[PDB]
Formats: sequence, C-alpha cells, structure tokens
Amino acid sequence: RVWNARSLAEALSGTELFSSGEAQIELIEGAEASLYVIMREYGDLPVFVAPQGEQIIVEALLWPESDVTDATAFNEEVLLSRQLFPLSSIGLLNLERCYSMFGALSTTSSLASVLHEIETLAGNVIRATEVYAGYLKA
Amino acid sequence: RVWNARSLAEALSGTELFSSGEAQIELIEGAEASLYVIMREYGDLPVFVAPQGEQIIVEALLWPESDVTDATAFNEEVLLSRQLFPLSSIGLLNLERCYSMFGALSTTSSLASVLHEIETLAGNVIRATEVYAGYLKA
Repeated sequence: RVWNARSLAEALSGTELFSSGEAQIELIEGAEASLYVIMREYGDLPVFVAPQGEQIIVEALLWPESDVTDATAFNEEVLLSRQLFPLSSIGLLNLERCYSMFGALSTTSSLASVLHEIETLAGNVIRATEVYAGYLKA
Repeated sequence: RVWNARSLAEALSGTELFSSGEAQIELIEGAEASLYVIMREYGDLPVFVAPQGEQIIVEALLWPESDVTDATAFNEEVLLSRQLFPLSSIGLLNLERCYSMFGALSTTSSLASVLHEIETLAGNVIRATEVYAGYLKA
C-alpha cells in the first residue's frame, strides 16, 4: 500500500541491476531500517533511499563545501542550471557542509520509477563533477 | 506511449480538480503546444507543464530576484532547506531574474502522479512565501 525501506529493498534486489551485481543493497537494520544502494559501476557510489510520507528521497554526496572555490558564485550557478540534471537537484547538508544531489518521487511510485531515479541520480553525480569542475579547487 | 502537451492537457481536463473549475487548462496552440495550468484556488497561479524527453517539468514563479534582501544569504538557505518543499525545488530563471519552484517527474508517470505534482507545487509556492517571508523586502 506504500513503500517502506524493507519492502523497497526487496523489490530492488530482484531487478537486473542488482541481480547482476552492478548494484547492491545495504539495508541497515534497526529501530526503523535505512536503505542504501551502492552503484558498483560508479565507483561504489552510495545512494541513500528513504521514504518519508510526502515523498521518497534519493540522495548522494557531491563534494565538501570546502572544495568549492567561490561558494557564493557556485550557489547562484546551481540555481540557474536546474536544467542540467533531470529528476534531481543539488543541495547543501550538514554533518562539515557537503553538496548533495537529491531526487524526489511519489510515495507510491512504481519500482521502475524508483529504479530509474536511482540510476539517473548516479549518472547526474558524475555529470555534476564533469560540468562543474571549473568551480572546484583541484 | 508517453505524455505530450496535448494528451496531458486532455487527461488533466477530465480530473475532478478541472471538471469542478478549481483549476483550468490553458493550452497554447502552435508549432509545438505549451501547457499551462491555472490554480483557481491559489489566486489563479499559473503553472507551466512541459514534457522534455528525460522528465516532465512543472514550474511556477515565486518572486523577482529584486524582492530578495540578501540574494547571497537566500541562495545558501535555499540549498540548506530542500526538505522544506517535497517533490519540488527552487530555481533561478531569466527573462529580470525570477525565483521559480519546479518539480520533475518521469516521462511516463501516471496522471495521478502528474496531478499530485501540480497540486503539491502550488501549495509549495504559497508555503515558500510563508516560510521565507523574512528574506523579502516588503
């Protein structure tokens, strides 16, 4: 009737991307489980997958705020270039502050939609470093 | 086999929100059509709905960049508060620069998902003025 970390992890495990080992599930058992996806073909990029009532959040880390030469100019450029990355947008997090790439989809989206979002966010993260490299230090 | 402005406008027209007059379709005929949704219950807030290959874009205007007291501080706050608005994120556009609220969903999403995104984005726009008012001039 709606996704939870456990049910979503099971569904994802049965897809080709995971059955083939190109990605793997890391479900953290606890009070309420936390789902992580490791994109093996993106250098083991970990992706956080969390249902949250009004949306399913899919998030990955970009680079620390310290790696940005001009945070002021980069912030404005981020808001001007939403078009650059389909289905996901860049954010700022706290622990040192880090730039993230998050996607959001309906709490009742299909498995294919959730899968597509994860795959797209991973590709977007690599694309961010490729299209924003000029703003980085080294 | 995938949404276009015309087919999406037809589907939306048959939903309760539009059959009741609480929202209405404004499809601009031309070379390739452009779809707009007027949220009558949000002060006739116009919403742009456009399919674009890798995503369906849903966008509305927030306020001109001139209405923001400290664009530098507001930009950083926007990136820190993604959680504030589910399913949509804030951006910057050009004609004078204006702050926008855009949502993105799969090119094959269900009508209910597209409808939910539009409704949520409208509510988010009102919420943005309510939660960010301190950053505005008057």
